[PDB]
Amino acid sequence: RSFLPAFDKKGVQTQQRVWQTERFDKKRLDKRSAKFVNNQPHYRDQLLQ
Amino acid sequence: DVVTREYTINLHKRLHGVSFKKRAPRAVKEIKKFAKLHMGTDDVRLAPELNQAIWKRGVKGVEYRLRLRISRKRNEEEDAKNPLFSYVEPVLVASAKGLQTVVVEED
Amino acid sequence: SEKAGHQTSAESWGTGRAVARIPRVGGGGTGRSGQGAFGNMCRGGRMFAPTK
Amino acid sequence: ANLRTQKRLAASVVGVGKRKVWLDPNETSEIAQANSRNAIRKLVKNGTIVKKAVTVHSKSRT
Amino acid sequence: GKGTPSFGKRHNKSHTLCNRCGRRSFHVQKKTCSSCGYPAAKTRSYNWGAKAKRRHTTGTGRMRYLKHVSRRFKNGFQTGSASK
Amino acid sequence: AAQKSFRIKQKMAKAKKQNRPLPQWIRLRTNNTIRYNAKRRNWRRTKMNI
Amino acid sequence: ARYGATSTNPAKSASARGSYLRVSFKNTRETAQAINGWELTKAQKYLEQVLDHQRAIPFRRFNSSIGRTAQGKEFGVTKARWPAKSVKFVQGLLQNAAANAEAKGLDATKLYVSHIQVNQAPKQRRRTYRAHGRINKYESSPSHIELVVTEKEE
RNA sequence: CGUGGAGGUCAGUGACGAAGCCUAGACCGUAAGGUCGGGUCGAACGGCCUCUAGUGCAGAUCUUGGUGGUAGUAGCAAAUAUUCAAAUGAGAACUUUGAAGACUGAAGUGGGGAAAGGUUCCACGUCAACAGCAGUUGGACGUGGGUUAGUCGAUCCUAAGA
RNA sequence: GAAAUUGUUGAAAGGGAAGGGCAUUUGAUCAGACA
Ligand SMILES: [Zn+2]
Repeated sequence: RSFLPAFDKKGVQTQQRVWQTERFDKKRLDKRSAKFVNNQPHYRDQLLQ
Repeated sequence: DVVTREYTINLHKRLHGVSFKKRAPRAVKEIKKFAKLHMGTDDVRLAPELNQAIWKRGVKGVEYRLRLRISRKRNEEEDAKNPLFSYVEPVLVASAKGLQTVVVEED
Repeated sequence: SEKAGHQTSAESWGTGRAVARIPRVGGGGTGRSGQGAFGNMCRGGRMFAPTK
Repeated sequence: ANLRTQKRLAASVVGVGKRKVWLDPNETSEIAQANSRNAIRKLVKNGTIVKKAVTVHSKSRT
Repeated sequence: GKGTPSFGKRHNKSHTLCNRCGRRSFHVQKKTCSSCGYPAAKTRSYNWGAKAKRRHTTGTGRMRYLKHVSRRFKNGFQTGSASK
Repeated sequence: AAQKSFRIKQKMAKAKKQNRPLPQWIRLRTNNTIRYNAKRRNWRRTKMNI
Repeated sequence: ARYGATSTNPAKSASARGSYLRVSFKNTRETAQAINGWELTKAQKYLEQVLDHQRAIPFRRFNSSIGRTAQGKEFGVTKARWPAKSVKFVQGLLQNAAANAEAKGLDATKLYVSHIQVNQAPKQRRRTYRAHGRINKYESSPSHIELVVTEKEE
């Protein structure tokens, strides 16, 4: 008996794009929220005479 | 082409001024560059019984002279670059200072 | 809508910073927090003279 | 292979710590099927897994 | 420090889950939910919190009984067996 | 904690069973515009404040 | 796929392409420009020499504050480097284009790399964390590469 | 002069290509602008007489989004330290095993717990993203398994209190 | 499937900026033919 190759040819082609869709929504959530990430009210500066 | 011979490497003039955390890790690379020009091929493998003889007294505290026997063996695999390789193993002698380089007879 | 544009709870940050003095959506943790609100030049604000 | 679980199971089986467990380097292909603790005990009795000796701390100078 | 060293001691809760609204608003020392006083018979709702009444008004949930009253009114609260 | 209550364990069970990817046959339906589980959550990124 | 401005004929050419590759665009542009116009075998020996750390890649546009070297003297420039990731990603496409040319039936003795360009790809955001509690960006610049090898005519 | 809609009219234009967009191609107007040719494109849109307005932007430390130079630059320098061989793999400074060298040195870099976390525990498969180098590894990714009480706690009692 | 911004190809210019106004040479391109 012999049949060597066995792996999925559609379940990886449907994961290689749902992964990049998840990554794209993550990136467009990062860059549409990364304007006022550094807004710190009541930030006092440790600089004086 | 398959030759094998013994050398004395003066590691004192190679590990001069080197930091104390790098004396024995430099000594490994100096033995590799020694065997890269004596029987001058790349792919030089050391022995583990050579590594633990370099490293016998810590990082700092490599001995002043080592007595090696470098064997240019022929590569048993396909090896489609430099089909020869050196193999460096120590010679257990007491007081390894005072010996010339000699060619050991193949057997 | 008479409540369009004004369903925000925003107030300006004032001077002492380096941003314009438009009312800004307070809070955190979302993309809306910090954005300029309540204006007519803003995005999400009421129009100039909302039609009655 | 990956014998990081076999060394842990051998430490728990022999009862000595993980720094005293010796797995045979020429028999990793046999050690890799030892997923049970029963197979670890079989390898211990077979001599593939050996407990290493305690490092000596002498009290002679004391 | 009153910023990063004093955020390390934040490890015991002052609000837990309420039973009437399920959100983490039930104060534990004073025993009153701050989003809809749980002990009180009436749910908290203020006319200045007109956005916060939208999140808790009628229609935000299942409306298990109330979604059928218009269908029953349209037929006139009829009872009995339907037809042949 | 290790000594939790049943009200907390009953919510941790739901948060465990809600933490899975989207089923693969959902994407084969006709007017299906649900591409990935957009309410996914793990313990590294966001805490569930219960 | 649609390629760049290629003034060749399709009967004698063979192309290769890679998109969204995570090599840096600034290094991969100099790697792709160093072999522009060369013979295929000469470029494939040259990039192997770069990886063996002889015969550096001349950096010409994106080269501010990089170090000077003695291996730029064959190109006239004084600033040059040996980008290993960029050389490996270009070498994979050179091998793929040589394979496509051999499948089309062009003779590999007169293949020269005519058109070769890189473009930027979408960036890939990731955070770095700075002093006084403020996030910045720390992102990669991926690159599309495309390549055409054609056989030399009269 | 130009824009979004409305009432008339051209029995107006259009899948034999409407609108849009590009065009150191052409024409008209002092100008606002208008017209034509070419490429792209794919479903609707104009001329004139009037009506109506959420009707013309270079600025407001303007709002939102997107992108640059700086710039392959600053840097990735605390916690003494790594080295050899083999295995696996397409690929090993970083995984695994063996050999060395060292470190925490019993107020530990050890063995448990309380808060807090919530499945991170454990196995198999995997490496697109994450692990500010890498990765064959992982507290990641995918699939599953796992927590057993008459005696341990809660439950019971009361404290300051509510 | 616009712009900022970028790659390749082609043309041109370039002694401590670049851009613009008037005029003409030179290169490209267009014009009508008075048919
Ligand atoms: Zn409540």
